[PDB]
Amino acid sequence: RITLKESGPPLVKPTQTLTLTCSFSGFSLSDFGVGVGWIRQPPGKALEWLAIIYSDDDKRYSPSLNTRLTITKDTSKNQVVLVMTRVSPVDTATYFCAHRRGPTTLFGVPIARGPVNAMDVWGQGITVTISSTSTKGPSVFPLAPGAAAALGCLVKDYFPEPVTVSWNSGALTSGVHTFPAVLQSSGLYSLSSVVTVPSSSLQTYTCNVNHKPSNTKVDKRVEPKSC
Amino acid sequence: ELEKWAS
Amino acid sequence: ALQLTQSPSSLSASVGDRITITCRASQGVTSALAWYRQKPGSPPQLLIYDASSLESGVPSRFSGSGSGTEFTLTISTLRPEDFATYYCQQLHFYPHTFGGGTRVDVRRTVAAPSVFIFPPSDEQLKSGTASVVCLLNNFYPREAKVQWKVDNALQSGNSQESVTEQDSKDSTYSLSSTLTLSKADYEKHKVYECEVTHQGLSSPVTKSFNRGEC
Repeated sequence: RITLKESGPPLVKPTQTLTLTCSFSGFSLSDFGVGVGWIRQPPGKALEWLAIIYSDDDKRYSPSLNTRLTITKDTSKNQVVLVMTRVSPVDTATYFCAHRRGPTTLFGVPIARGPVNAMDVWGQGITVTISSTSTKGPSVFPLAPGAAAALGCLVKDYFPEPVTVSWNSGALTSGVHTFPAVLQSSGLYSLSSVVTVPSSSLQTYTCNVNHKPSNTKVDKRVEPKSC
Repeated sequence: ELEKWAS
Repeated sequence: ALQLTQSPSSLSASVGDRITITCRASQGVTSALAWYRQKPGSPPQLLIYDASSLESGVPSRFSGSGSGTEFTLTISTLRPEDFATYYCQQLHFYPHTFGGGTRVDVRRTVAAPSVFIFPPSDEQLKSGTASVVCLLNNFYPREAKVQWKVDNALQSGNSQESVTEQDSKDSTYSLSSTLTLSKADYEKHKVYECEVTHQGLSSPVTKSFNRGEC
């Protein structure tokens, strides 16, 4: 059984250097033709290939990132390290390392190369966020209005993830939509949480927001304005 | 360029 | 470099259907192509290697064929765990490219979004910033287009949006879009509009308000 696992800092600041380690078990980077590669996935985006290293020590890099990447192996520790320099916000992504089989051998003679055509086992992935922001609590603002009515709370400018939002201390669940946060160009996150109700219920509505990282709890009652 | 185990 | 284009980018289906996803390469990659299935929150999982070989432990409903520039993955009888995003990967040329992915989600009746526009709170305005949010609630299919207009000027580069994951009961999606402006710019205009295009809407719907109107 082959397993891989990524480790490194979850948070990194722009211009800094990011070092990611892939520790694995079940194979050796001294086994014939084996490879270990790195692939990343920005939130909501496609997979992007970064680099790979083989047991005979040949190395290859994405041409778009070549100047900022270094991949190396430590055979005796069963680890592969990928160093990315000068990171910027667009480098925020989940980073995965993965195993690549070498050709099948028969009495130590390569006879099948078809198994090298895939990365067959992957690590769970490690989430890395690139932002210069310091820990900071959100500002919470009201969002106020088939014949459904909508209202919500805009949880703005906080760092880092995550934040939790519930409605009426947990009693309001139907019609609730809490959207995934977006990382603003400022380096702070922002999210909305809304709830749809029969245009008659306008019943009281309060969003309970909690950002553990900054010890910031806020309850904000939201109503249909006009005094 | 062509992959390592190239065709 | 080498381009790998997946089709379709998104696909709706129901348990029991037969689906086929295709991947085309800009130059021939021989048989060096792999297919993966990735479920939300998890790493991609290898299904098919070397264009058509079934990876060990992978269920037989998955099948891959093709070589050169055109490949296909077909799942013969879709199971609930197959609602996910699929990717193809080429390993003939460096860099070892991935396709853009194809999202497979639960099919249901087209449903237009209920649209709502929210002006910025007076509380936010006092801090000097103005957020205008637009909500597209419970729609299907997933593709929707939001266009912000301020006093009829088309907005660009000053909004961000996020979409919820498919609802497990509804099978619909919801989308939130935030237009952000300084309090000053905000004050220099009156009509804030959120224009929405979607398959379930005969023509675009616009929700708006005039700033300061009391």
